[PDB]
Amino acid sequence: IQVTQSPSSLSASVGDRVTITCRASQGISNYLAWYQQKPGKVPKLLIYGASTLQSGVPSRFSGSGSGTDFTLTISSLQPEDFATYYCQIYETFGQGTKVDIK
Amino acid sequence: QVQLVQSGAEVKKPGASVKVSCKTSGYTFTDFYMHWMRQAPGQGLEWMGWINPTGGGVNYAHKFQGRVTMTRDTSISTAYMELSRLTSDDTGVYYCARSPARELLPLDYWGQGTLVTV
Amino acid sequence: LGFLGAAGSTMGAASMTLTVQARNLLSTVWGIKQLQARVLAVERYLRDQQLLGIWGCSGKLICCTNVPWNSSWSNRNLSEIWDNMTWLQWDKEISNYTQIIYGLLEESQNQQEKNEQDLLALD
Amino acid sequence: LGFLGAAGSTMGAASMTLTVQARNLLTVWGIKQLQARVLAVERYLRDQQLLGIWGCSGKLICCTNVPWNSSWSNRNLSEIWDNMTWLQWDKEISNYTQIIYGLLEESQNQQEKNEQDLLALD
Amino acid sequence: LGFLGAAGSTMGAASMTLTVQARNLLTVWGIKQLQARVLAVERYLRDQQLLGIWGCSGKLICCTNVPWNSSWSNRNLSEIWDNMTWLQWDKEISNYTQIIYGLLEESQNQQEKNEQDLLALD
Amino acid sequence: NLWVTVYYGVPVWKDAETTLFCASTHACVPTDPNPQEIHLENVTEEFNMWKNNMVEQMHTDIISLWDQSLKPCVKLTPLCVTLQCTNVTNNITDDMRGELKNCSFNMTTELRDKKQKVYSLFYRLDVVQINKEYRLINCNTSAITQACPKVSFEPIPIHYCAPAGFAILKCKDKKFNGTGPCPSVSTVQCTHGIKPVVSTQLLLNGSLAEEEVMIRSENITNNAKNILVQFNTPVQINCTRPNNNTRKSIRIGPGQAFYATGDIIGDIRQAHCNVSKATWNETLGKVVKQLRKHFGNNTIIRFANSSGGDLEVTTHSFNCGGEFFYCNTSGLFNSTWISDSITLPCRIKQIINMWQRIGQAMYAPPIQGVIRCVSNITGLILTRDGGSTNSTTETFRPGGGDMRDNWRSELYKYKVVKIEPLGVAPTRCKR
Amino acid sequence: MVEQMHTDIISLWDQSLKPCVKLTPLCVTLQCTNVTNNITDDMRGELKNCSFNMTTELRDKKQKVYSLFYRLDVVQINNKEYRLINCNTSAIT
Ligand SMILES: *[C@@H]1O[C@H](CO)[C@@H](O[C@@H]2O[C@H](CO)[C@@H](O[C@@H]3O[C@H](CO)[C@@H](O)[C@H](O)[C@@H]3O)[C@H](O)[C@H]2NC(C)=O)[C@H](O)[C@H]1NC(C)=O
Ligand SMILES: *[C@@H]1O[C@H](CO)[C@@H](O[C@@H]2O[C@H](CO)[C@@H](O)[C@H](O)[C@H]2NC(C)=O)[C@H](O)[C@H]1NC(C)=O
Ligand SMILES: *[C@@H]1O[C@H](CO)[C@@H](O[C@@H]2O[C@H](CO)[C@@H](O)[C@H](O)[C@H]2NC(C)=O)[C@H](O)[C@H]1NC(C)=O
Ligand SMILES: *[C@@H]1O[C@H](CO)[C@@H](O[C@@H]2O[C@H](CO)[C@@H](O)[C@H](O)[C@H]2NC(C)=O)[C@H](O)[C@H]1NC(C)=O
Ligand SMILES: *[C@@H]1O[C@H](CO)[C@@H](O[C@@H]2O[C@H](CO)[C@@H](O)[C@H](O)[C@H]2NC(C)=O)[C@H](O)[C@H]1NC(C)=O
Ligand SMILES: *[C@@H]1O[C@H](CO)[C@@H](O)[C@H](O)[C@H]1NC(C)=O
Ligand SMILES: *[C@@H]1O[C@H](CO)[C@@H](O)[C@H](O)[C@H]1NC(C)=O
Ligand SMILES: *[C@@H]1O[C@H](CO)[C@@H](O)[C@H](O)[C@H]1NC(C)=O
Ligand SMILES: *[C@@H]1O[C@H](CO)[C@@H](O)[C@H](O)[C@H]1NC(C)=O
Ligand SMILES: *[C@@H]1O[C@H](CO)[C@@H](O)[C@H](O)[C@H]1NC(C)=O
Ligand SMILES: *[C@@H]1O[C@H](CO)[C@@H](O)[C@H](O)[C@H]1NC(C)=O
Ligand SMILES: *[C@@H]1O[C@H](CO)[C@@H](O)[C@H](O)[C@H]1NC(C)=O
Ligand SMILES: *[C@@H]1O[C@H](CO)[C@@H](O)[C@H](O)[C@H]1NC(C)=O
Ligand SMILES: *[C@@H]1O[C@H](CO)[C@@H](O)[C@H](O)[C@H]1NC(C)=O
Ligand SMILES: *[C@@H]1O[C@H](CO)[C@@H](O)[C@H](O)[C@H]1NC(C)=O
Ligand SMILES: *[C@@H]1O[C@H](CO)[C@@H](O)[C@H](O)[C@H]1NC(C)=O
Ligand SMILES: *[C@@H]1O[C@H](CO)[C@@H](O)[C@H](O)[C@H]1NC(C)=O
Ligand SMILES: *[C@@H]1O[C@H](CO)[C@@H](O)[C@H](O)[C@H]1NC(C)=O
Ligand SMILES: *[C@@H]1O[C@H](CO)[C@@H](O)[C@H](O)[C@H]1NC(C)=O
Ligand SMILES: *[C@@H]1O[C@H](CO)[C@@H](O)[C@H](O)[C@H]1NC(C)=O
Ligand SMILES: *[C@@H]1O[C@H](CO)[C@@H](O)[C@H](O)[C@H]1NC(C)=O
Ligand SMILES: *[C@@H]1O[C@H](CO)[C@@H](O)[C@H](O)[C@H]1NC(C)=O
Ligand SMILES: *[C@@H]1O[C@H](CO)[C@@H](O)[C@H](O)[C@H]1NC(C)=O
Ligand SMILES: *[C@@H]1O[C@H](CO)[C@@H](O)[C@H](O)[C@H]1NC(C)=O
Ligand SMILES: *[C@@H]1O[C@H](CO)[C@@H](O)[C@H](O)[C@H]1NC(C)=O
Ligand SMILES: *[C@@H]1O[C@H](CO)[C@@H](O)[C@H](O)[C@H]1NC(C)=O
Repeated sequence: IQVTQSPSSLSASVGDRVTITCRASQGISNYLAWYQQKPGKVPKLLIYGASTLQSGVPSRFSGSGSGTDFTLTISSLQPEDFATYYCQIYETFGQGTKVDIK
Repeated sequence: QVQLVQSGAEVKKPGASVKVSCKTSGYTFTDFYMHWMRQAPGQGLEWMGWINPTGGGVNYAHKFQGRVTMTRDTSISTAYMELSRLTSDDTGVYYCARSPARELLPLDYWGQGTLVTV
Repeated sequence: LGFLGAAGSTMGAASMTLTVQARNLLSTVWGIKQLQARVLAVERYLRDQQLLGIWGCSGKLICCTNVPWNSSWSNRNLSEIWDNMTWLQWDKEISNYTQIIYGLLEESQNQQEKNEQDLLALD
Repeated sequence: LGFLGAAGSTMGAASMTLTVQARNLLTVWGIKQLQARVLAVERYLRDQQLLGIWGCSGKLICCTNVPWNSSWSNRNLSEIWDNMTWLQWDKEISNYTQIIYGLLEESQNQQEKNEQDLLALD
Repeated sequence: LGFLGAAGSTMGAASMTLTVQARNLLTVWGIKQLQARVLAVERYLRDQQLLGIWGCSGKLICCTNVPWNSSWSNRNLSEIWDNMTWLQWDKEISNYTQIIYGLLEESQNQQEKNEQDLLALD
Repeated sequence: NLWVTVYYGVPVWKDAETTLFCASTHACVPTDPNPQEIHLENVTEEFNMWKNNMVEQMHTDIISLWDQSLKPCVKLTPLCVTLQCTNVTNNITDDMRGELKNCSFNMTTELRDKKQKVYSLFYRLDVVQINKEYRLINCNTSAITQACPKVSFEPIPIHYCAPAGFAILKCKDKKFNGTGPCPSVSTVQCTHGIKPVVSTQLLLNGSLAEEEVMIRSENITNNAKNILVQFNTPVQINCTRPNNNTRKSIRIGPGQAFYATGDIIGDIRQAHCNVSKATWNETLGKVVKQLRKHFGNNTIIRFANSSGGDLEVTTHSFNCGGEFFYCNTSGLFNSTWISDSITLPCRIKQIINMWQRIGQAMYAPPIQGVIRCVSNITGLILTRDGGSTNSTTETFRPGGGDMRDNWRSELYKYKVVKIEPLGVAPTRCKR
Repeated sequence: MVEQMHTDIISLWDQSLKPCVKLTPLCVTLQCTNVTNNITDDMRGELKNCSFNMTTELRDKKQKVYSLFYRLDVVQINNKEYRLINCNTSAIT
């Protein structure tokens, strides 16, 4: 299952709308999950089941989409929020993406 | 509470066999399948495999078939993995993750993290 | 008299006192024994009650119908049935045809309720 | 108002809200639970049959031919239906309840027989 | 035909097959068999009581005195009763059922008191 | 104008969950010879064989049945003693090189002041070397009980029925891929025969696909749902225990008679299984042709033996003439397909942690004389390897273990629904 | 009525027997002797004075205790060694 993250690199500032997508091969419906891995620390789960989000997750993090293309979006951004993010599909983990201040 | 402790950092030389452990506490061990994951330094996180803690069912991926072998121990509530015939590319970080039932997307909660130097 | 007082009486006298019977139809492994005994009793009563109500005869004990009485079942004029016979012998006599009686009663009630709704359809 | 709400209210007031009180009428732990449930079912069936042999089947309210007797209550109708609660009424006539039931059942049986005879009058 | 014989058929062809469906509503295992049987009897009794508080007791068919608010449905008689299945109908009016039931009960109550007044007139 | 009317006893149903009851234990209500199958017409009903609750209910029922069958039997708690073992070397072949091990031990008698000295021939998998001293496998994890010799427990047809106010809906469509709107539907008073077979990696006996092989999966392509493969036609299989074995009684107290192996009569050989190679080849060809639909008409396919785990899942595990056979299916699932009789060695056990539970280990008594088991193989339980492999051969391996899936191989055509017989509608009738 | 009454009485018997101590420990070798202490010629060798080891409150301590049994209830082994008649057949409560 081909997975193409987008954008590979991204620079964003505090408190702005930031969206990240991943292209799939065919349709997988809600079947999708996104995770975060702050450098050094263990990866943690952000979104699963397509839009469905994890417990204890601030509502600023929200994902959705359909077909081959979905999007995880954040509006508010506190300094801990930016990190490496990973889209995931089946046994076809995303390459990841880089999020940095400004 | 739900705690997934993982083995300590291990250092080694090529050609031997390396073993890692992931101990769980706080939940019904047999209910949730366990995926093992690996990421090379500064790379993506490739999926090592998955194990069923109800009958010992396991599935690997060819990328890493015939070299890996993982089993379970229900008494102490733990999952063990081993890798033989290592290659220098295999140096990197390994992780244990938890998925409900016979499902594979939601990798809720995670281990401390092990590093292996080939 | 009391329970089954007119067990062997003539048909009319027994029919005059149908209420006592109607009342008397209703009242740790011995626990489940009594539970299944009572639920079987309740189920039998409710099955009989529904079998009456499907004929429009619920709410009554002496319910009249409009099935023509095919003489093939029995040709005994009313004198013997209602003055010279008991319920047991009679039930023995029409045991072989009671199912057909039930079916004809179903059909007749269905036609009658449909005709009643049709009459009410008029403005 | 809801369950038992008119219990302390006037007779006339409570006589308008019968349905709200009628619909709410109906390993050892499962044993006691099933015993209680079957008891409740059998009690509702008690009442349903007892109304059925009174010609009052399926009506929460029903008039019958049996006449009142001043011995049972020397009570003016306004007092009964606009001044005195249901509980006090059940308490007052608790003695004479059985004779009322017997007379009522006899009247219903006589009514059924008369109805049957009239239907055949052709 | 039989049980659920005309479930997918047109509306009227099912309308005269009600008797079969109406009739066919009646340790490790003994307790569970008891639980299932008593659940069935409770369900039947609840249905019978719901019919009885609407005055339709003992009749599979019945008629009521509530106007049909077209908000619940606007389909004319031919469309419903010649080109539709019962499952589709229950799907269509699912939300409004409760409201209907309430109105039905209320109508019966009003009607009933009216009847009593007529039986009170000398 | 239009007026409401209430219709009682109306053909309307909704999905629901409730208890069912058998038909055919000492408590089953006998069935009847009238399999009344009222063919519902112009109907189309959604099905999800992966979430029909009754399969789990059936599973739970079976579990409880097993427990109640075992409780009034001897508990071999005194049997957990040190075993002075010797590897058997009498007429033993080069295939079974020291599996049976005849072990002396002291055993309690009717008078616990006295004792005795008895023997046995426990198989290797049940005995572990404590340090020449051995112990039975379960003596540190869980207690041990024995099956009562009376019951010859085996597949007995157990029909199912719904309790007086619920309906059972079939799906007569012969291409039912397990999920979606089934076009042809028909109800039944009770289910047909379902043998409660216990088998992993190979669904022994049961119902076969009517027209063609079928592949069922809640999601074919997510490598985590146990794929079921229902065969169009059966595959004959013959499993055999050819060692002439005897049985002896040992008094373990006031009336507790433990049935122990005494000695093997005549020669000793490996207990093996056979399957017609040609028919198996044709059926697996059929299976891969069907799989080409879901995985494309230009994909290589690979079949490789089980990937590991417990003994019960790594091998075909099942029952045969009272004994428990563990056949190694690596000799079948070894092939590759591009766009005579196979023989299976099998081991035997006497201590079984059936239903993959912890705390209840059952001792299966031996059975006098050789044992034969002829059966129809009806379907497989597979899993896709994965590895993504760009575009490459996708590898399939036998799975199983979770016995519930086997129940789903016979409870997929069915569903349970609840009747809502009090409907309403508008009509021109006024009170 | 008779069959179901018989079954009910059997089950009552079993239920009443159930909440009572199990008496496996008497399944032990019995050292028994005749009794001729103010005996009659009629009761010759019908009662037997038996003794045996027995458990205690604490599992380590064993007590040598004696009681009197009836000949119909006891069987010889193959001296003066004896056992309960039912001990070879089934449990005892
Ligand atoms: C699948 O169905 C077949 C066919 O019924 C089953 O074969 C049956 O196997 C049992 C033992 O497991 C046999 O029982 C024994 O048979 C003879 C009867 O004379 C005798 O040795 C014993 O008294 C005992 O009853 C049974 O006969 C045999 N049936 C046939 C027709 O050969 C098979 O076991 C089933 N598969 C599974 C996994 O259960
Ligand atoms: C299973 O297949 C094997 C291999 O063909 C059979 O082994 C032969 O069995 C026959 C008797 O059936 C012997 O006479 C031959 O000597 C065996 N030949 C070998 C091992 O090469 C075996 O019998 C079959 N078992 C069955 C049908 O139960
Ligand atoms: C299993 O054994 C049975 C006999 O017990 C074999 O049945 C024969 O099968 C052939 C086809 O292979 C039929 O033509 C014969 O009529 C059958 N004979 C009998 C006596 O039933 C069966 O072939 C054996 N299976 C294998 C794989 O060898
Ligand atoms: C299951 O049977 C297969 C087929 O006989 C076994 O595979 C052989 O195993 C032997 C012994 O380890 C090896 O020498 C061979 O090279 C294996 N052959 C192949 C083609 O792989 C297998 O070992 C058996 N498995 C078990 C667990 O007994
Ligand atoms: C599955 O097949 C593999 C080969 O793909 C078998 O590997 C053998 O394993 C045994 C030990 O069980 C070794 O002694 C052999 O050397 C292995 N053979 C080869 C050719 O590598 C394995 O036995 C099989 N496993 C099962 C059935 O569980
Ligand atoms: C029985 O028959 C005789 C007929 O005269 C009569 O004395 C009696 O009343 C009858 N009664 C009953 C209850 O059978
Ligand atoms: C009456 O029943 C007989 C059989 O008992 C049948 O032959 C006859 O046709 C029936 N007549 C009717 C219903 O008029
Ligand atoms: C009834 O019929 C019988 C013959 O079956 C006859 O003796 C008797 O007189 C009849 N009675 C009447 C009232 O017609
Ligand atoms: C209680 O009684 C008073 C008069 O004493 C009346 O005003 C009031 O409405 C009654 N309340 C109810 C709930 O009936
Ligand atoms: C009224 O009751 C009294 C007392 O029981 C009784 O004597 C009298 O006959 C009764 N009158 C009526 C008409 O019921
Ligand atoms: C009813 O009877 C009582 C008795 O004292 C009398 O005072 C009262 O006026 C009467 N009430 C009516 C007719 O409403
Ligand atoms: C009811 O019965 C008791 C007991 O006989 C009697 O003393 C009492 O007066 C009666 N009560 C009424 C309210 O009539
Ligand atoms: C099914 O639909 C067809 C038209 O497609 C109609 O002719 C037929 O009567 C319907 N069958 C039933 C049983 O309603
Ligand atoms: C209930 O209302 C919702 C929202 O409009 C609608 O989706 C559904 O179909 C309605 N169901 C009915 C009227 O049965
Ligand atoms: C029996 O012999 C086999 C084969 O040499 C050996 O592996 C095993 O350890 C021996 N067992 C005992 C108990 O001596
Ligand atoms: C195992 O050892 C016992 C020791 O007495 C012997 O009787 C028995 O024959 C041996 N078994 C075999 C199969 O040689
Ligand atoms: C039986 O018990 C004795 C001690 O009473 C012990 O020495 C002997 O080894 C035991 N027998 C076996 C076969 O272990
Ligand atoms: C029991 O012994 C077995 C021998 O393999 C071992 O695997 C297991 O951990 C032991 N269990 C305990 C609770 O000591
Ligand atoms: C099952 O088949 C139906 C009908 O073609 C289809 O809609 C559905 O997607 C299929 N399900 C799967 C899991 O392939
Ligand atoms: C095996 O298939 C045959 C095919 O004729 C069938 O008759 C037989 O019943 C099947 N046996 C079993 C045990 O399922
Ligand atoms: C997986 O199956 C579920 C349940 O039918 C469905 O929602 C989903 O779309 C399926 N996905 C596939 C076939 O890729
Ligand atoms: C039989 O198996 C072989 C294994 O190579 C395969 O090529 C062949 O296609 C199979 N038979 C048929 C008729 O296809
Ligand atoms: C496995 O399959 C190969 C062909 O891929 C064959 O040569 C070999 O004999 C098979 N091994 C077995 C049955 O052990
Ligand atoms: C096993 O050997 C004994 C020797 O008497 C014989 O009775 C029995 O039939 C044999 N079993 C078989 C299956 O040949
Ligand atoms: C009690 O145990 C002793 C050994 O401690 C034994 O010699 C004796 O036989 C037992 N008691 C009797 C009465 O035999
Ligand atoms: C035990 O031995 C006694 C000796 O009298 C005998 O009566 C009894 O039947 C034996 N037990 C069994 C189970 O046969």
